[PDB]
Amino acid sequence: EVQLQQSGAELVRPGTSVKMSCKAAGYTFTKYWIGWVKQRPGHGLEWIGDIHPGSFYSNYNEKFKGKATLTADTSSSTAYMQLSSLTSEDSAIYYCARDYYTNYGDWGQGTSVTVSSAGGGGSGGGGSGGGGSGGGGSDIVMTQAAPSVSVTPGESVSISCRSSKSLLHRNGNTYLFWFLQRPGQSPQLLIYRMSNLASGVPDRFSGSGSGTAFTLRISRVEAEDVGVYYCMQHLEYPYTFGSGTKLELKV
Amino acid sequence: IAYYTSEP
Repeated sequence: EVQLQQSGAELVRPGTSVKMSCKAAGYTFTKYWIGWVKQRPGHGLEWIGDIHPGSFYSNYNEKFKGKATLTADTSSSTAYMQLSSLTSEDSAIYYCARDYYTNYGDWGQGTSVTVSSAGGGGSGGGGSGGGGSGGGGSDIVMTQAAPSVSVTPGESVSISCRSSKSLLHRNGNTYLFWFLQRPGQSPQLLIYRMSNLASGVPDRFSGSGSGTAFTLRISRVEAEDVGVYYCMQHLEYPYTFGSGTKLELKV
Repeated sequence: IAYYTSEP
């Protein structure tokens, strides 16, 4: 199978830097883009940027310009992210993910970064970098109106999202994705291109939409469905996520 | 997959 193995947790002082690794197995490293995602408590999921290990082209969310630098080493099939000049806002779990024809289906286990006065000296300085971006106009705002939803087990629920512009491409596909992040797990892809069920996801999950409004319908909710559901658009850089809807059981 | 963007 595809595996992405990320490096160990960091506990570091304000003002330091870290360099974390993501080692790829199970597919051709130079063929697929790798994206990076920041999961900060209270702040959902946030897209950092991507890199093509074949061409070394990279694209960044402008919010991370001067913060994150992406590289890849094809000799060891490893992708890297360096975070410079760390502050308490950088404390989060950082994920790598393989982009398979726009589907972020394969995720690393995450690298925890915690910034604290009691921490260490970090990895040391490095190639602080750059590479973006989208066209430089407005980012697509993804809105999830409900921060949480409570359901009786075995009953069904809708999770809603909307985009500030249409996610319909001229190829006829709608570049809307749903993810679930369970406690202590990496995000899992549920539905890709609005309505396609990801491999190994129960067909209790269904995706639908208009183009600007979307519904993840979860039929007959089970305990394993508990977690935070995120929508995401993969139409144009920078990729953007909704703020997340926490599903809890009313047992 | 294009080497110059991941965007569809």
